[PDB]
Amino acid sequence: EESLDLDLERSNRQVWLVRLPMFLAEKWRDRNNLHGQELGKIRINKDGSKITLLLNENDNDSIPHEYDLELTKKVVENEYVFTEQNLKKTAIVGTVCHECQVMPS
Amino acid sequence: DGPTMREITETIAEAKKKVLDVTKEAQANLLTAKHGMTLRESFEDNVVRFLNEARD
Amino acid sequence: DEDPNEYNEFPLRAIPKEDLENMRTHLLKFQSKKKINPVTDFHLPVRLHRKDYPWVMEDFDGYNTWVGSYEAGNSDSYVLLSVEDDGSFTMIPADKVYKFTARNKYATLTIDEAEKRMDKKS
Amino acid sequence: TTFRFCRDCNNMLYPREDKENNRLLFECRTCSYVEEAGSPLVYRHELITNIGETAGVVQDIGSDPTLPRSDRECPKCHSRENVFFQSQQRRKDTSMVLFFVCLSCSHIFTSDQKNKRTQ
Ligand SMILES: [Zn+2]
Ligand SMILES: [Zn+2]
Repeated sequence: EESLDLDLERSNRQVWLVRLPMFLAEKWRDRNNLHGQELGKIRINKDGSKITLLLNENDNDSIPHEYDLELTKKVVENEYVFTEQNLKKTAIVGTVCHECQVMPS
Repeated sequence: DGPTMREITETIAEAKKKVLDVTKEAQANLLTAKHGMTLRESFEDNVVRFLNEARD
Repeated sequence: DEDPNEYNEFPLRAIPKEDLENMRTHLLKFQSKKKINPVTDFHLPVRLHRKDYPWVMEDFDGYNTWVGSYEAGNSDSYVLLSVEDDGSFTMIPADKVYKFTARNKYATLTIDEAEKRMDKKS
Repeated sequence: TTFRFCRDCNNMLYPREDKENNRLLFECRTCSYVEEAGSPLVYRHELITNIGETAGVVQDIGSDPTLPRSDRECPKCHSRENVFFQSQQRRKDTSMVLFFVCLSCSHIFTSDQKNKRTQ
């Protein structure tokens, strides 16, 4: 579009940044795109905020183990995500509202 | 001699305490350095001097 | 144990393989000290250009410029999680993380002259 | 001392006197920032230091086997369980005063029978 321009963060879209263990990501790659690559689900538990990640049964044969997430602060920093398409257009997609680390299990 | 060895052991024994006594005195900050010497330098001098007085 | 409680769990679409910018989702990070505010009438415009490659970010002239440099990697990696209107989450791997990386400015008509004065010092 | 930085630059602050209202400020030499001073003290030398004596007193201090123990009753919790060391300020002059760290209340007491401390 306008060349060399950046796109639209003004919309204030929020996204989460999550640190994942290398092994888990490796597993995720396995999921088929055709499937839509549903890796598993995220659980939000109350009685305090607890968030965990569990792999889909298809991913591994065993009992799915929950991976606890440690919520973290934004830190004194502003993190924004920008994307570059094949077209090489650049867009300012969203701001990182929350940070989290998925612990290995 | 058997008793000379008892007498020697008890010479070192008393010097060993005399040293602990100056150490306890130095740890309690009551030690008063000799003009032109560290509080520590002054202490080590005493320790070294007692221990030699003893060996002799 | 038994779950007397309720959990809200969302399906996670492990990263869709085919995305237009599947290839590039990047992180642009600014230090809080820089005090960059995206909601600025001034910062309405913004251009991002590769410097020939650090990225160069610039607003309209008269505004600060930032340089973006790439951070080192690790065993763990970051994914961007976005949520669809339907609760489902889609995750995308971060291609690269850049620390920006801007100007000041007040660096014109100086630098080279100051060093020279400093030399007039020794 | 304890000095501040410029919000906006993060660059350090240089003192400027406001000749008119007879007051001290802190200017930034990279931008147009100025802020009034908290204290009148700008520079402190300190030749006869005491900062270094009780350094590296991590709560894990008890986990050092190299450290010696004593049956001295604590001024706070009265516990006869404590590790001890000498002034960690690695100077020649330095006194052989001992610092005892409680294996319960974590309070630092000394053997100094000349003076009374709080560090
Ligand atoms: Zn400044
Ligand atoms: Zn105590």
